[PDB]
Amino acid sequence: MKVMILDSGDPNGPLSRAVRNQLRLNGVELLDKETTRKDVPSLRLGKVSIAKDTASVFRNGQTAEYQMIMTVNATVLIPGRDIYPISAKVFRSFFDNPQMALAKDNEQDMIVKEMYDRAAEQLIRKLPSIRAADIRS
Repeated sequence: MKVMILDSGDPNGPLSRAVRNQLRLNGVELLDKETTRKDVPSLRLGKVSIAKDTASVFRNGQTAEYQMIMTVNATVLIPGRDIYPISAKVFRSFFDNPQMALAKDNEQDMIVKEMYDRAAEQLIRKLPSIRAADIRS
């Protein structure tokens, strides 16, 4: 069985929740707290940034779609090896006015949520096993 430590500043934060969930889905066990930390790798969640901008506009110059970009920086600490930085970047667009959208879309609430899932998915995918040492970038 795989294990690791999650260092979350806010365990209630959407990113943490997202990563935790992701980890469980990929069968990585979280350890409660710190002991044998010289044994298990830990994932530490760093900077997250979310940007929003007009992705497209109508003939009238007004905004049609928005583009959101979510950036997540983390580090993996494998005992005995160096801090291993990783990151995820998620792009997402949506129509400001749903009536202008051909397809049904979720709330902007869920849209941001979904980005957290995708970012966490990404971060999980980049996690080395016990068996490696990788170089940046």
